[PDB]
Amino acid sequence: SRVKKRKKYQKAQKKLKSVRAVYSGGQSGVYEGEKTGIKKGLTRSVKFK
Amino acid sequence: PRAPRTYSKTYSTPKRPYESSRLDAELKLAGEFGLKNKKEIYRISFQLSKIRRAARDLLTRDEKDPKRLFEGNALIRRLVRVGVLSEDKKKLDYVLALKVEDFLERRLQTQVYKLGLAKSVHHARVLITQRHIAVGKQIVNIPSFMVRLDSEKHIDFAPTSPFGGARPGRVARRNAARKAE
Amino acid sequence: RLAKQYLENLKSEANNFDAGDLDKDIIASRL
Amino acid sequence: SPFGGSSHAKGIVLEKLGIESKQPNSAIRKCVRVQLIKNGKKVTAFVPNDGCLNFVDENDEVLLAGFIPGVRFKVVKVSGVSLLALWKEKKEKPR
Amino acid sequence: RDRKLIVWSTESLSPVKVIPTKDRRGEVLSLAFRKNSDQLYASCADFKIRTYSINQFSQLEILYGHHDIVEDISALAMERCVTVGARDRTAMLWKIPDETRLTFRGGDEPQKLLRRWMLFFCEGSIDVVSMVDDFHFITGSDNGNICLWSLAKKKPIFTERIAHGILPEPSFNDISGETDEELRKRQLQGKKLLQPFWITSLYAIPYSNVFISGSWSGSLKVWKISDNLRSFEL
Amino acid sequence: NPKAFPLADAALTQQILDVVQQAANLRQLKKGANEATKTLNRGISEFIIMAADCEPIEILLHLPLLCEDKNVPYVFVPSRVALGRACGVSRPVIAASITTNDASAIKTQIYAVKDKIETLL
Amino acid sequence: MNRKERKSTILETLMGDEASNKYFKRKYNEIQEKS
Amino acid sequence: GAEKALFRKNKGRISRYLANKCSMASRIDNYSEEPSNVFGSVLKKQVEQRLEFY
Amino acid sequence: TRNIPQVSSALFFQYNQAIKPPYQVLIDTNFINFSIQKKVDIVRGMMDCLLAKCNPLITDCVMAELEKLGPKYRIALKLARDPRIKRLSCSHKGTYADDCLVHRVLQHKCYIVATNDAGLKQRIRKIPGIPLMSVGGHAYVIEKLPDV
Amino acid sequence: KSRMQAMEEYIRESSDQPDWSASIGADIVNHGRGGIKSLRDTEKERRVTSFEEDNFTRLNITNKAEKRKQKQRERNARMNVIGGEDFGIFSSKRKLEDSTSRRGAKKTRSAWDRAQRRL
Amino acid sequence: GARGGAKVVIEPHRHAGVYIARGKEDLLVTKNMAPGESVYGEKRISVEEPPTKVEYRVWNPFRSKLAAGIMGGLDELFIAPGKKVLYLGAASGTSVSHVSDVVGPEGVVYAVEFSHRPGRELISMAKKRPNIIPIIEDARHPQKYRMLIGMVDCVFADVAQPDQARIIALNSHMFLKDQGGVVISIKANCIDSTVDAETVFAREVQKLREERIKPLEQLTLEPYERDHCIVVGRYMRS
RNA sequence: GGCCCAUUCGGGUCUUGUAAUUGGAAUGAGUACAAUGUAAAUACCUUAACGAGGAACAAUUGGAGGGCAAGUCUGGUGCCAG
Repeated sequence: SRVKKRKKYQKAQKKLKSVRAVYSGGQSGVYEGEKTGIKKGLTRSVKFK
Repeated sequence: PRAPRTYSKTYSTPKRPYESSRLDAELKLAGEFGLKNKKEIYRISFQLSKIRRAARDLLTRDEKDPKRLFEGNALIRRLVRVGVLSEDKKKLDYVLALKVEDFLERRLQTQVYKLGLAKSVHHARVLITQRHIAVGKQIVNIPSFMVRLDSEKHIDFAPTSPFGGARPGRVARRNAARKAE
Repeated sequence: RLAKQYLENLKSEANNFDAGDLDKDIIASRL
Repeated sequence: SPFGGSSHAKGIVLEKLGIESKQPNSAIRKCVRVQLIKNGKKVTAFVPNDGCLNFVDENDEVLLAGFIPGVRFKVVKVSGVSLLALWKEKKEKPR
Repeated sequence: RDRKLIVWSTESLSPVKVIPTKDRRGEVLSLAFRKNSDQLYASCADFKIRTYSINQFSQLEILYGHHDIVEDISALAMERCVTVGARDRTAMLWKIPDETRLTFRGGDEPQKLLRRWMLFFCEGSIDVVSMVDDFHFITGSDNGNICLWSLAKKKPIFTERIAHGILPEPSFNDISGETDEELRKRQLQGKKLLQPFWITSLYAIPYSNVFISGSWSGSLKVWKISDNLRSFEL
Repeated sequence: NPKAFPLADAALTQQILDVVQQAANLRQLKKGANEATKTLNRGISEFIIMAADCEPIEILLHLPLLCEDKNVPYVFVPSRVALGRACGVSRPVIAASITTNDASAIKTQIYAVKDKIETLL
Repeated sequence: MNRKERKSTILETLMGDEASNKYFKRKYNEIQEKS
Repeated sequence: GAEKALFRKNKGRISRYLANKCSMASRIDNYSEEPSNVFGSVLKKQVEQRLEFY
Repeated sequence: TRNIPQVSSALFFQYNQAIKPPYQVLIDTNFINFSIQKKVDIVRGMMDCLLAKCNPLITDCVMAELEKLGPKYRIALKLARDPRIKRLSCSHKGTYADDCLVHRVLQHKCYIVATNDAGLKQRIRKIPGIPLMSVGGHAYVIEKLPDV
Repeated sequence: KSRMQAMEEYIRESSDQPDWSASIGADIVNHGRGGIKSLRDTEKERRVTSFEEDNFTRLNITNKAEKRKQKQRERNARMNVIGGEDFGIFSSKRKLEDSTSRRGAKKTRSAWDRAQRRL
Repeated sequence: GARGGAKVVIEPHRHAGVYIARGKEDLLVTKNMAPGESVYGEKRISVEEPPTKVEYRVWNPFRSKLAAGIMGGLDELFIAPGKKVLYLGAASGTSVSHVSDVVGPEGVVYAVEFSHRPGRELISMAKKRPNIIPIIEDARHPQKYRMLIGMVDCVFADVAQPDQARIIALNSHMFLKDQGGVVISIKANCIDSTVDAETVFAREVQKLREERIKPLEQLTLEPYERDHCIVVGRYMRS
């Protein structure tokens, strides 16, 4: 049972990296830019209503 | 015959095992702390709930009750000695502020991973159950061991362990003999 | 105050010669 | 209660009614008429499957449990042996 | 620090046995022979005390309960050795046969000491220890404090602060490279930089009323304990 | 006023030196002004401890620039020789750095001293 | 990179990368074969 | 200064040794309101002494 | 410009790892009323139900709504004004407290909701990582709180 | 019967005399399967060793008496003791006040009796 | 990635005064008021335009939390060309030079700092930028440097103190416009480490409501920073 | 290519997949020489040698979905549906 839950948990972490950004040690070395690209009009801001 | 005996359960099933939040909580907890099944969390939750039930009883009592100062300061001393309750927060409302992951952090598995003796919680567990971890002079093989501060200090590899200075394991000497032969 | 008040109570709840000491002494002379 | 307070019931297998039915694994294939040993009231029961209909034969003891409408009962053992156990070839039916 | 305990013949200094500590972190730091006995006690940096019998050329037992490297060990005719663990700041006695432990801790804080007065330096570590008696012992800390202990009381019965004095203040010509002297003087910060001498050595003659302390101040100080064993003087 | 500011008092120096030895045993200690400098450059440090009695004190004021620019709390201790003894190293030490590790066994007591350092500043 | 690798366009540097060329070579062959 | 050889196996050891000292004396100049040459002089003789050892 | 709100960093899938003791609860108007019906006093009802120190919090809309109820519900208004009940300011035009609360719990994942209104419980249930408090039977009940 | 555990806990801090602690590894019951002995277990055990040494032979445990002294003493453990510190006394209900209360005949009963105690 | 010889593809951002450099990598980029030099060792683009050589400076989201907010996708920013900006907590020109690049020569950036030791670099950076004015003073006491500040369209707060809401408040009443901009960077560890990250942010949004800021949006700065968000508001004195 | 949300259309996110190959270590159940233990003996404790890649030294239970034939049946508005 232990290894199954281990594989499930590392599986579960990944789906959270997909849904949302997470901190992964921050910048490591020289800044190489946005790897996935910058999108002009997509705002991920949370608007106070 | 002679008098029978009292024994008690260390855990209790939750009210509703089936909230998705609940299941995701055991998933996070077993993954982070390498727990075998849900019985360990049921045990820890039961024990913590008992402590909190006592603590709220004392918060109910008026300050300077003999019962209150007695029972609560005893609780604080014990929770400090197990290492869960820090020195600077010796008061019952902070006893009311604990969370189970502190108790899981006090599990010997967590220190074996944390101190650097093991590269993972599961590696810590296999090392412990395999008698490679000694608390001072004594070999311990239970991951659920609750480590004290003074016991936290003295975690090491056992003298009899191949990693602590004993002879190489069966595999090493077997391969060495085959290489020589 | 209450801690002491417990202490006198135990003292109350709890020519001068001890039978056991006399038994230990012969054991020591035996030693 | 279906069994008058009991959880299970004995019966004697009288006839496999749908044995002639054409469509394989049919619900009508699936029904067997069983006479309760308690009171002589003839009733019908469900089996696990057309393979498990094949273990059951007439005049053998069968254990019944609550489950084509009109049929409320399920056969769980035959001659003191579990049908599921026979189906997994984990046991042999005693004659 | 070679993680070995080599026994030498007194007459010729020839090696007759070598006893490894069998620990990577087992550097020997203090050795104390039981008085008028063949028992040897070895305090190591592995946070353990190892017990040997020299006539036996064998290791006997390992003792545990220090919370930091064990710098000094002292023993008398009895098997009640005393040890100090440096930064753990705990003076400590053993019974080898029972294996049980005494824990002694100083517990002084400059805030109260200044108040009851109304320079005191917090103790950093206990580096030296010597047994004046089977029931009494003394220790020296890195705040210049030498403390008298008894088995009856966990806390010190008597303490003598800044025994060896305060270290010389750093020179103002080296404190900073600024030309103006007044600029350099501010870097001295008055007297908040000043620190005390450490008690590098502390030895008490067995079952006597005098003991000697040592440091790099340049003088050996001899102290005398009171008849009642409640205080001492220089 | 002094370049040596803030300077921890006798008590606070003790708990800080408790951090350095225990961090040293756990391989979470980079000691010295030079290797203190990189840890700031990589942003991997909780805080940098320095000695106020250094001769000259000048040789460590490049570090606070990096710390305060990087919002890293810092403290000075009166003695370098005492600091070096805490590093587990046979020589005086003028600067030291505790590195960022939420997976460390001593997280709590570091963050304990963290809060007192921030109050001091 | 060296001055020799610095070029006028983004494009022609992509050619100087041998790893990019082999990656492009292999897939075109697969795409033509299925086509 | 490794592109124009400002500080220039044993030769490299002096360069790194001098570089560490140069990184030092830069500090004493920058963070002192009126820097002096007293520490620079004793810093250079230390470089000098190292020179004859190697 | 198109806007896609982030999912809160305090939420692990559907488990909220931020709400920890002491808790903060938003009180709806019905909850004070139903609390009085069951003779369940406000603060202990969370203490015994949740076994943690609880910081009750009421909005201006809820304070406004309790006031407009009328003389029939005086004790409900008073009880909202107990000192241990803190107040939450609002910067929006409407006094409709239901829309005010859903925004806050949508907005921020550190609150428990205390309500029994039917329209509200379904809406908040859809919001992930939000515990729900309600009064039923003889004492309060907490549905979506892993720590219990 | 009068003794209740935590009053001695205060005494130990307020005694100002050391408490004779034992070694860290010496206190595991059995390889971790049984937690650290509670403080009580270390006194009742030493009563046996102190009681064994003089008599010069061991004490065997009767098959019957074994059935109320071993399990429950270590089932209270897994139910109460966590890391070798007892938590059962906390849940249990006892009249703590009576044990400390000056119930002995030498108690304040009239104004003079308490006036004597000031003197 | 962005290696010296390669070429990049620079275009405007949604927000005025901000640009994006496309290519194999996407870089948040803005122009240089002082071409030919970098303030904190940041990397710079050169574009030949009719031919004059215009230069641009890269924004690192990890170093600058404002740049992290852009990557997070802040909906509306009051910092823009031709707007006065009053930036608090000016450790150095790591972000002030970037905030300057947005406002342009027409605007100015009012940089406020407390400690002297960073101020020397802030003053030196201010020389290269004729619009940046360093006001090295305690932001807890705006009255000390009311002498120095003409009015401001937006106030940005980089100050990491427990009482930052009070610093932002006192500055906002004195200097901010009605309907003016307010942008604040929050580190829950600095304010209250005892309670979770989130609840601190709830409390911080509260103060802005009592001293008359209507707050507009918050943005957590993951993956660039932990335990952080950028709350943006409008100062409604009415 | 993997994953997440969404009745609807679609939208959101990035180090991933192996049903691929390969290396050296650790040790438990077992196979067990001894002593100890004891009226003797069993058991307990301690302890030589051997003991893993399908680590075949081969734990289960329950549920949800598939898909395949020169295969079979039934009803149809062909190549469909059950």
